[PDB]
Amino acid sequence: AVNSKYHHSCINCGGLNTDERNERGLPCEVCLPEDSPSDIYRALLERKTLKEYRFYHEFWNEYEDFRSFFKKKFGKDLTGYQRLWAKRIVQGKSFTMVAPTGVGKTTFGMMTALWLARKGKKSALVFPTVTLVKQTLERLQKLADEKVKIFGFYSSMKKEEKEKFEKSFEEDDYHILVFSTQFVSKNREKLSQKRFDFVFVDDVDAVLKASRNIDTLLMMVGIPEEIIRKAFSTIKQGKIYERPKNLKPGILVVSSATAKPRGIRPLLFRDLLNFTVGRLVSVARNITHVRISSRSKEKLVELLEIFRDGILIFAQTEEEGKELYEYLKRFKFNVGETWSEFEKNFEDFKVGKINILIGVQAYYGKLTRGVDLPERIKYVIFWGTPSMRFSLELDKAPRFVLARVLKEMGLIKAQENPDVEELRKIAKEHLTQKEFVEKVKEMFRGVVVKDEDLELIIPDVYTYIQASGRSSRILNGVLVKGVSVIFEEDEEIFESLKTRLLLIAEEEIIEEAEANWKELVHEVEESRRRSERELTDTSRSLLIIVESPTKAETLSRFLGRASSRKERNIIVHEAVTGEGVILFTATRGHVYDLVTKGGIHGVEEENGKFVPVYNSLKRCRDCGYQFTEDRDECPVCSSKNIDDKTETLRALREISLEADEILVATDPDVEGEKISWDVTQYLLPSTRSLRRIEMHEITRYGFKKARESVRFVDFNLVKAQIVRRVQDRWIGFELSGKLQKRFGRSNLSAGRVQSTVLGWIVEREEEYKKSEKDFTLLVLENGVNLEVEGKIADDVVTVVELQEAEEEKNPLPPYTTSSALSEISQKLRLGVQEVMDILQDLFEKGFITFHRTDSTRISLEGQNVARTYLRKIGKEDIFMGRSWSTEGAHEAIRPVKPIDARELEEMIEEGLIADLTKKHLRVYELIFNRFLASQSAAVKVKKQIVTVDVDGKRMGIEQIVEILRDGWNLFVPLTVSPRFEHRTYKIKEKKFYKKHTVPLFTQASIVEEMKKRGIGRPSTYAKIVEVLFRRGYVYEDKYKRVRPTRFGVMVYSYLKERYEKYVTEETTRRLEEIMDKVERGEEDYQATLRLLYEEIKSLMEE
Ligand SMILES: [Zn+2]
Ligand SMILES: [Zn+2]
Repeated sequence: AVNSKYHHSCINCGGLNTDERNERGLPCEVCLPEDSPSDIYRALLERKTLKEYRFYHEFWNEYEDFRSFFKKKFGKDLTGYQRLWAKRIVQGKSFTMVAPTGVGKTTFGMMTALWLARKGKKSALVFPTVTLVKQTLERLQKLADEKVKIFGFYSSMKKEEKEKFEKSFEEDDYHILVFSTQFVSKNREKLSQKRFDFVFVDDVDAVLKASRNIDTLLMMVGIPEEIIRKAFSTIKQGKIYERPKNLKPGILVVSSATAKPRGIRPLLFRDLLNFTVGRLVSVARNITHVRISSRSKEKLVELLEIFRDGILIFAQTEEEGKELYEYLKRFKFNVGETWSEFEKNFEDFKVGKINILIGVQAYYGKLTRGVDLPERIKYVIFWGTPSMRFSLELDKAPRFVLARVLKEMGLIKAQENPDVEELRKIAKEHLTQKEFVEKVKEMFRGVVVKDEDLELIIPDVYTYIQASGRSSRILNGVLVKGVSVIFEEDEEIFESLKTRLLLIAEEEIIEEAEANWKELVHEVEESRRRSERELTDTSRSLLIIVESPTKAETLSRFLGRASSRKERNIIVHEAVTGEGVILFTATRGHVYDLVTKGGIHGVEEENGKFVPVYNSLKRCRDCGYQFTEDRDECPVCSSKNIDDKTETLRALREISLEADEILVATDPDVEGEKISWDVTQYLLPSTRSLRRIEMHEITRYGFKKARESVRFVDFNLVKAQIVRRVQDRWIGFELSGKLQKRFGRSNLSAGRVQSTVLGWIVEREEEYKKSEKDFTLLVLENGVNLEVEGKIADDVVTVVELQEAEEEKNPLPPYTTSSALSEISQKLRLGVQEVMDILQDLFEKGFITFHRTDSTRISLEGQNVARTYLRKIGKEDIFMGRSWSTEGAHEAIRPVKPIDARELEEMIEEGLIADLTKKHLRVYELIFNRFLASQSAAVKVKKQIVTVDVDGKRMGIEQIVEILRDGWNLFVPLTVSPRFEHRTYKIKEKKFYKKHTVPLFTQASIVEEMKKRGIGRPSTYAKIVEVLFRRGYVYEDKYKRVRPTRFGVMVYSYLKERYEKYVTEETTRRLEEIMDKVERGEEDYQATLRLLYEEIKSLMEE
């Protein structure tokens, strides 16, 4: 409802249509001039303009024909997974059945084949075992019509039925063919020549045993052999393959894999049938982790008395597992061991004869491959933390331990490590055995180093997570609860495991006293009882539309990536959640932008109101140029390899049909709200289930609390983005157009704020030059250095006043965008834009809160991030929780996990987390330290105020002399200057120089001045600084000081000469203030466009 135009939005003719009509589902004014038609489909038919709304009307009618067919054959409605699969069947799509076991994947496959048999389409059902072939044929015969022709084949085949199947195979007088997996291998040629409309695979792993079955399956749905080899030639090369546009392949529905999809051949499905064959991911977990500080068998038996059944004890070694087994067998427990008689005691445990099963961490999962038993395992006990250990003896030290020690010492080069035995020679020829251990202790921060036993203990959080997940999974659509108890006595190992679980699984381990056992057991046993009910079905399919690929790639880490569909330009991933299925796809940036030709630089005026016209964005993948106009070739390099957002929008509408509900999860600011509306209004003519999610935190918890505050699109944020965009376009185009006539360069004005900041830099040159005053540095004996005005020839300094007070110095507030850019770029000598890129990187990778923030607010959850870190670090005494601000749409930049940069550094080297460079960790370190200081107690300090006479001038100096109690000292250093006394201090050495009191600008100080003087936004701070560098207006000298170039001075001289009242700071601040009010709904969106046009009208006149 923002009175806009979109150039490819109409759902009927694929052409231009207004924002207002798309929001109401209507096609464009050309297709349907009626504002309120009776039926849109039949209204377009009467006007003889029905073109592509026909596709959606047929899609829904054909889907509901399948739904009626399914409800007539079987007892009841489709499940949430079947609804998604049905809408992909009616579109001819191929996919993996992303769903947990026990949902009815076989039942769907039969109905799909039976439904297509009504239309005359042939299908072929494939099953791993020959028992299932006859079993499926038996169910099919009673579920099929007389006209339906079904023929089977199995190892126990009858003589008369075998020839009937083989004869009808050649005559093509069949509808459904059910045959075994071995059948495909032995009958490779006869199946490849056929073309089936539907292929159902009950078990991929059986089919994927031989690579040649992939070629057979692809040729079974009508993919030519020549295109298969051409696709394999590209995936072997490494890049992705694009299939021919006019290819009509049959449906290939396959089940999820149990084992790993090894090999590069299974990637053929991804490029020809546009779906990924991946194994199911069990990210959906409901576990309460409890830890007991002692490896005591008294509490072990007490826990087993409460649990009573479904316990899976995990010993670390076979020896101590044998010891536990003897103790438990002594207490009349029905306990089974998994080392000698594994099979008998496991199949006893599955039925219910054995209540407690004792396994060994190294080979329980290796033996149990093929049976997960979620209906039996309820409480998982861990006799000791499941950890991998390494010998710290030099002769037995692993390669990764030597890597960090020798790289810190500077002996080994940064590239690939040499032989492990070659690195062992270097360590012996430089380091002693005891020094080798002590270097590990001071560098390896994140693991556990024990000196006496010559052991390096590293908890295996991956193994803990896998063995914990055996107690909680999806049963009958219910994510059942589980309990995981760790009997770890070493606190350092427990703290190491605690932070690794938080990083990977976002789960926490409570202590024995905090756990209420009877409440946990009741939760687990009532959850299993709920699952045992019929429950009917409650699964939905949720689609999350993020804009950044980096965001979607971190969502996949806390959701799973069971499959990946290839949809035009975008990739839509799939995952299994407790609520159903979740899809998530990245938009790859903006979708729409203002055209450059219509009306006033792209904005038209109908009925006196400005209507912005948007055409889809196109990125040239070769030269990077972004353009809006519809072209075949790139306007710069004539390349036809453009990333057209028109296809991205087209894919989103096709996907929107399949999923039940859609949530546009862009960044929680005005920039992300404009993208959210552009997507939302485009999908509204195809789907009414669209809402907005605000993820300030790309995590499980940030995703959860974003959905708790679900809402619709805020048009005030949308209008605010349009006002800023139109101002930059109009001011930029007009001022650049004037500068084009004087200098000849194409793009010379990016807007009003950049010209304001440029004038600051140009006019700072004479401010700094005039401000040169003579100074003299005085070095005092037993005193600090003292800088004072020039020509000091007194040779002595006399103390006149001496005050000693005790302050409690409070810490600095947490980083906002301006604070982060100003301090991090000053400390780590980097441009503000580069710092901004690292900030955006960390936010999208789920390490810090939303970086675009103008508020120091810290949430109660965020305060607990510092408290848990201080409790781990042992300094919980110095925790002073501070909210810092009650106002703010976003809270301050802060680490979302209680993990410091050196701990993150260890995890990256170990391999737990990836994609963080050295500069990522340095920026995160500064963010972590200021945030921890902001939540740390005030440093009780003894201060001194001294009045000192220097050459007859009374100079004041204020200095800290003693720290009475440590606070945020540990995170941000606080220096203590030498104390003064009421004496005469002789001047040791005088240094005469000339220092300018008005300093030159730097990238950090420019950001500081923009915040101070009210111009700029967190979204635009670093961009404004960088554009000046990009267009050659400023440069950085030897000392990293921003100075204006000769070209930049001439350009601003022209601005101050002719158009000063538009560039002046006071007008820029006022308009930035106005646009903030438009975001809050305090100023009128159309009125401020009149305001901008009135100024622009006079800009052309001058
Ligand atoms: Zn139309
Ligand atoms: Zn190009």
